[PDB]
Amino acid sequence: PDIKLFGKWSTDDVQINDISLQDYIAVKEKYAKYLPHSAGRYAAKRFRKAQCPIVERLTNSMMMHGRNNGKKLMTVRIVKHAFEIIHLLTGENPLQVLVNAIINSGPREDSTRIRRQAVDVSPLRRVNQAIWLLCTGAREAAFRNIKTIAECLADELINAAKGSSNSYAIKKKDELERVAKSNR
Amino acid sequence: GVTVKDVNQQEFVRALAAFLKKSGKLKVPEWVDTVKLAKHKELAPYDENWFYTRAASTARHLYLRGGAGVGSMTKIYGGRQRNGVMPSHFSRGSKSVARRVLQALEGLKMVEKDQDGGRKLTPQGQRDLDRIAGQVAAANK
Amino acid sequence: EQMTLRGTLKGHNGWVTQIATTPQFPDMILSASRDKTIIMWKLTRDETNYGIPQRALRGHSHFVSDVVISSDGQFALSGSWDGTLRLWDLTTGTTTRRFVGHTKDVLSVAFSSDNRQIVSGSRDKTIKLWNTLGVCKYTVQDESHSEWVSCVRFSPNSSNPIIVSCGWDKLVKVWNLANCKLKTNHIGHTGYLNTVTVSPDGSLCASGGKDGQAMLWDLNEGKHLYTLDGGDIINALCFSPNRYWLCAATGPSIKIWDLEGKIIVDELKQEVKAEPPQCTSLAWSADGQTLFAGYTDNLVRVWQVTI
Amino acid sequence: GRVRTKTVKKAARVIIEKYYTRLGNDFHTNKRVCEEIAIIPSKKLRNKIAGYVTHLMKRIQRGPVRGISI
Amino acid sequence: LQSVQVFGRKKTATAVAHCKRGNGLIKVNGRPLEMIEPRTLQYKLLEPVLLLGKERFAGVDIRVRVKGGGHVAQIYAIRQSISKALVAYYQKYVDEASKKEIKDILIQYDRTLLVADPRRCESKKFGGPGARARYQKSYR
Amino acid sequence: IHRIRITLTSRNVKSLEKVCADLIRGAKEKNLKVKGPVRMPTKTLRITTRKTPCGEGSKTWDRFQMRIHKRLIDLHSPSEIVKQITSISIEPGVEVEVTI
Amino acid sequence: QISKKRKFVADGIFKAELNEFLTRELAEDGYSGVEVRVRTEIIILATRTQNVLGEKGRRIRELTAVVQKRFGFPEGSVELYAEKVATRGLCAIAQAESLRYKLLGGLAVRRACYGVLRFIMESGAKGCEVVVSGKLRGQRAKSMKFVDGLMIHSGDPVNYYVDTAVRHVLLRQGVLGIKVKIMLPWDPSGKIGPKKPLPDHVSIVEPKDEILPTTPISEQK
RNA sequence: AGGGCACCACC
RNA sequence: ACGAGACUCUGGCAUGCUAACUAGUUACGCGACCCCCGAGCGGUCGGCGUCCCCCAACUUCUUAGAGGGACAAGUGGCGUU
RNA sequence: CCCAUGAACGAGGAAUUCCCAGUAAGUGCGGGUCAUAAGCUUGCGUUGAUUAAGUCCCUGCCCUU
Ligand SMILES: [K+]
Ligand SMILES: [Mg+2]
Ligand SMILES: [Mg+2]
Ligand SMILES: [Mg+2]
Ligand SMILES: [Mg+2]
Ligand SMILES: [Mg+2]
Ligand SMILES: [Mg+2]
Ligand SMILES: [Mg+2]
Ligand SMILES: [Mg+2]
Repeated sequence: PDIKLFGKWSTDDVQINDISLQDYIAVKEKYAKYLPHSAGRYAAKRFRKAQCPIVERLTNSMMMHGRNNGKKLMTVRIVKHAFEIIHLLTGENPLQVLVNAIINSGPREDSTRIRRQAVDVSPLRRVNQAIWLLCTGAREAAFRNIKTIAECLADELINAAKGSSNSYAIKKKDELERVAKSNR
Repeated sequence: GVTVKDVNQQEFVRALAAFLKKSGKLKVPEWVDTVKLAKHKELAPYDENWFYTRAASTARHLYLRGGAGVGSMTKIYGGRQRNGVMPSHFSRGSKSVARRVLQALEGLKMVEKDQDGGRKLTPQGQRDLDRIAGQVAAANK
Repeated sequence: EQMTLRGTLKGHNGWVTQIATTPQFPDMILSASRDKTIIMWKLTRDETNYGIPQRALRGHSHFVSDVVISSDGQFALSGSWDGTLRLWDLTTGTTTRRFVGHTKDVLSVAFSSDNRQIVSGSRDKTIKLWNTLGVCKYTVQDESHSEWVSCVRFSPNSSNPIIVSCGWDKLVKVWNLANCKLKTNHIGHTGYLNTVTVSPDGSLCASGGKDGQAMLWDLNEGKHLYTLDGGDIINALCFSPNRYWLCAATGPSIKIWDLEGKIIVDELKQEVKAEPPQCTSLAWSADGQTLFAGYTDNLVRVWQVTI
Repeated sequence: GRVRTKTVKKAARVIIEKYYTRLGNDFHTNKRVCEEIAIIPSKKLRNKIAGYVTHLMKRIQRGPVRGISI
Repeated sequence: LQSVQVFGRKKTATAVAHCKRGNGLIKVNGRPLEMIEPRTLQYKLLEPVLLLGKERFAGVDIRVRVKGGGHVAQIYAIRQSISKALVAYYQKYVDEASKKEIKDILIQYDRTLLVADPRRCESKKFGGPGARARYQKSYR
Repeated sequence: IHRIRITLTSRNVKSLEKVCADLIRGAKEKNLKVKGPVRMPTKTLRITTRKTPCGEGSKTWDRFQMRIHKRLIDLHSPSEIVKQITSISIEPGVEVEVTI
Repeated sequence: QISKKRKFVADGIFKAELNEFLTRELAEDGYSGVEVRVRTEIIILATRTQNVLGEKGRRIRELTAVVQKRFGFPEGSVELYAEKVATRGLCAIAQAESLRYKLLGGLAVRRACYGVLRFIMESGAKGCEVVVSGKLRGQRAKSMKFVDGLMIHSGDPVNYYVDTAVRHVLLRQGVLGIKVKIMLPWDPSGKIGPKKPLPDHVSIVEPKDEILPTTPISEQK
């Protein structure tokens, strides 16, 4: 019995191109779940969040700001509608679009400000910051706009997956890496 | 065989409200177009025929849980009251609305006064609700 | 005749503390464990597994320390560290009778030859005789051991009905089952005792424990016969049902002695900076061709007597 | 941290020095022996003492130990 | 008459599933399993049946009574109780092999299907609005 | 005969249990049908108050509490026999109420 | 009819007021405490029961009368008895009152405190602490602490191993505060001290030396 | 000058 | 030796123990309603009743007592080992 | 309580608080106060995360020379 997210999206065909992030993007096999709501204790120990499914990590990061704290059912519904919109707009697997968006949004070099010095970025922090940037871009696009949060999230994910500069996450990653290069 | 618990409750409430309105023997107060349903509401109900919906909901609640009085109904239909710059609190529904709904349902003979207080469904009311549930299940299938 | 490893049973989740077999059902055995369960094994002897867990008996609150099977093979009797004995109907796997009265861990249980009596030894330094209905017929505490009663056994020869007990006071005691009164007292051992077993004929009693020496006693004569040397602590002693052998679980290994020659026949060593798993219990098959051994790695190992 | 205090360590050393022949590498048997041969007011303290006794018994089997004179 | 009654917990929500020999019925508080709200988490309830197949449940009727907690906690309690009830019924009235294989499937998918989450609300302490947060501190 | 209900209430669990056990042992010795000790939920009375007598310092609080434990025993016995059974020594702090 | 919560709180309040009244009435007589056993029997523990009883029981009859009148007992329902404290040296309240009356008698602070300390230690206590605070010498106030033996401060065992008493002495220049803490000895009997030992005290049984058998020997009974 | 500790310090 | 720790209360586990008409469950009987079809050992019932003249078993769920349970105990690695 | 009236406020400068798991935050419900009575406090559940498993850079405290 193959497990599909929301009963619609399969994980078998999802490919993670970047081998550095393959161990930190839990998307298939033992990490294929019907829903992005597990109520698991992923924060109990260090690195354990790497086992949290990437869709559920996105869902968790959507629970901002304060007024939306704890409304995980609402964020699950938002993610479901965003995946539907992504499938309509691109014809691709929304999981593949999300994986590509995260890969393209994760910054690879940063600056530590110890005058600043350039340092590398660990894969786990790459994934964390990619998710944070994607959610922040969607939220800021949806604020004070008739465009719904699901549509804004879908647009942000699609642009990040394409690598377009219309993406908030892509622009922020480019700025961070440019500053790191300057301080190198 | 279909009973109420077998169907979607929102669809059941809509179907039962339509049935009550079509039967047209339910007594409706003269002030249904003026009042709001609780002190914590800000506006009157959007639906003009809110009385039939409320009666259907009350009958369904009595089916699920008999012996409920006006106080229990006002607890059921209570909600959050926003208090301007002060925090929000729970608030109860309109006792007159609950009482008139119960009395109208009694007039339809679907509801009778319970021995231990409050109201309950008559066998006729139970039969009507089960038939409505069967219709809802047939429509879904 | 050298015994070879035939297979393993891997159901348990804790130390295998006791293994029981019955002549009626050659394909069914019982294994008690520290996971508070008793696994009834159905023996398939197939290529994949020698046997698989058929049923699990649950209801004990602490470690199950000892288990025996009734003569007809329909009921099982178990003791546990929760201080109670349980009687299990093997067909349904439910408890039919609870035996209460021991105030500490029950370390050993034993059925009589006709299954009309039950004997239990516990850490409360008391021996208890019960009937099948769960009533403590007698309690030996005055002349009993001054330390934990580690093992109690019944003589299979009805001609001289006696009970053999061993405890942590380094003593082997014999009790006249008729009156539950002391008859013989053996003062040979130098360390605490873990096990006493009785020969199928009832003539011999082998005792073993901390000192690593397996001492033989004549139940009829009431005198010490001889002593065999085991390298490690003796955890379990078992007489072969047909052959004139004595089997001892000495630490991680198993030693078989030919009582006629008083020499080692075979040494059963598991194939390996960690200490090896210890063998904790032994039980011969009904026909005497298969020896089941429990270990501290939660496994049961099957040894086949191969020509 | 899991550092055992002097109460636990000294009780374990005295128990080993006085009842070495009854102790072994099994925590549960050691715990039963400790509760039989000593008055330890609390179950948690008994468990800590028995655990350190087991650890020291493993060390003693592996070689001599300065604190304990058997 | 073959039946078991097994509970599942989540926070203060407790659900007891009565699983007896039957034809494949599953009810929660008298309602079909697909009618339990919120339906955003319907797959959480359906997970035991989806993982094990309808063939395992075809021989039993399971009725679940749930109370306490909140909506999500009740959902998790219901699914845990259903899984544990099926495991108990198999281990009691079928062989141990079937119980072991279904338990392995459930454990591999999600441990909380069989083992309860022990997390509970932490007590509030004076000097702050909650268990850890403190009231704002001013100096001048 | 008459159905006797004994309600025991205490702040000390150990003494309450000792009294209940003694009453049940007496009833057993008199060979009476006695329903075992039904344990009502424990009541926890709480008073939380500022530690300081004035209003100065860090706002620290004392959480005082009292625990009340309640037991019920049911007997089928004559009133005289029930009174004789209850006439045994009662530990201090245990309040006994007998109802017929 | 009254609820159980109110009933228990009321019984506690009655005991508190009764103890306060008896403390003020019988301070000079060695009053240490009161036990109320429900006729309602009220037992007064004191060092000098003769003064509590008075001339042919006149004072105890007066105490019974005032107690009955104040608390509304039916006439004859409440009876008062007097008993002597078993170990006067181990009662913190008794020692605090003794020190208070020594100080009221003009005795030197150091002498009185050391006398009380020596008496407590000779009575069998594990240890004691006596603190006297106030205007001991001159206008500036200070506190003198006299400690002996063992004393514990933290944890649950303080509740049943340490007996504490606080008293006020009204002197010409002001009030002196007296604090007496006594660490009771471990008493398995339970008379002079708690039965439960200190939780961190592990007592290991000395093994009985035995001779290992040289050769196997069998005996017949 | 060196070395520790703390979301009533920082990261 | 005090303080720390230990300790007391609390949280989590026990289909093992004790035992409950001021807690329930399951079973059965009666009753109400739905399905003629596939009407049943059917489904729903916080509808009633079953030690309480006499009419049913149990404690999973609830309550609360006793006891058990965890010790860095097991395995691997690091450590002066 | 009802009808009516419908202000600033579009996310907040310098500065600064609290906090790491059923925690923060959201959400309501009890107790105290109380004839009348919560924008406070003390508790309770319910929904429920991001980040970290480090350091002495800031603020402090402590130790050695
Ligand atoms: K929007
Ligand atoms: Mg509402
Ligand atoms: Mg909170
Ligand atoms: Mg101390
Ligand atoms: Mg402390
Ligand atoms: Mg600050
Ligand atoms: Mg900061
Ligand atoms: Mg229970
Ligand atoms: Mg105030």
